[PDB]
Amino acid sequence: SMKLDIKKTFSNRSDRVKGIDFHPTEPWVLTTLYSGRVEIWNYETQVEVRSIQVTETPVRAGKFIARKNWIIVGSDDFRIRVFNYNTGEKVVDFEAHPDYIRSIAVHPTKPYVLSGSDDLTVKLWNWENNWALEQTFEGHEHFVMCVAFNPKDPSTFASGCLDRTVKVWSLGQSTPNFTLTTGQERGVNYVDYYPLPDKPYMITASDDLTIKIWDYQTKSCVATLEGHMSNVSFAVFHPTLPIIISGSEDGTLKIWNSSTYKVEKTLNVGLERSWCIATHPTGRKNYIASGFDNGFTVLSLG
Amino acid sequence: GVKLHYE
Repeated sequence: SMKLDIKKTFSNRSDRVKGIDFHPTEPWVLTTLYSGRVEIWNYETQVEVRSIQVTETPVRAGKFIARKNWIIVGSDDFRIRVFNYNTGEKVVDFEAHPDYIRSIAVHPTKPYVLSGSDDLTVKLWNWENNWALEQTFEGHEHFVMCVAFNPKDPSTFASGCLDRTVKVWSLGQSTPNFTLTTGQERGVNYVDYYPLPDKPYMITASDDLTIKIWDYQTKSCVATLEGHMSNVSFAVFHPTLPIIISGSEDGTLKIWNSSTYKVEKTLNVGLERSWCIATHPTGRKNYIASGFDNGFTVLSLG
Repeated sequence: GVKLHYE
């Protein structure tokens, strides 16, 4: 049970959206597209802030680095690129891995970026040390699909991998603090942390149609969420509301109750397959946004 | 070669 007042703030059509992110202080959303283009939209005025044809290959990963006025993007041409969103200047452009970049995460306070790749690794880059490769984390046995810092202790982070595991690592240490054998036999496409201090929870999504919730202190599976009808692209905890939001190649978003783990609402926004998700980092208007085959939508909840 | 999760 839950009162959900879902309003469509802004939707636009585009080529397939593979990455999406909210700016914390401007009413902007970044989308990164399978066509190699990236777009920054003001979702309040419904005007494009800036767009860039970055490459000819898919750009699967993109984040704002608001404290530097940057976007950082990673693509199937193996490269990390950074642009200043006020000028359009390309700040850096380097080959980060010898294979596709699937995911980029930004540390909340330090000048660190993580990239996960089909090269089986996560790499740590330091933009205050000339974008040095500070560490490579080895141990996964298939494509690393998702990386995320623990917001409550960002000296640690999680990687989710098609080898059916999540590994949680400490910066400066070469082996995982622990590996979760998820039992998601078709791999892990996504891993996320519950953001508030009261629960030490993580969440994983899989091509096996399931979402699983994990306690990272006991390393136990708390719940398995079933209901999606095709590959689950992502599942996240909302930063302010007691819900989980997932999206799937079945074309739906699902909102699940984070206490009972039962589905509360299924949304078919009409843009075909869902690939990516963002939640507004301050909880502004409880905003979420998702990217799909045929465009993106920004929704306000409750 | 074949690339999983190509889309």
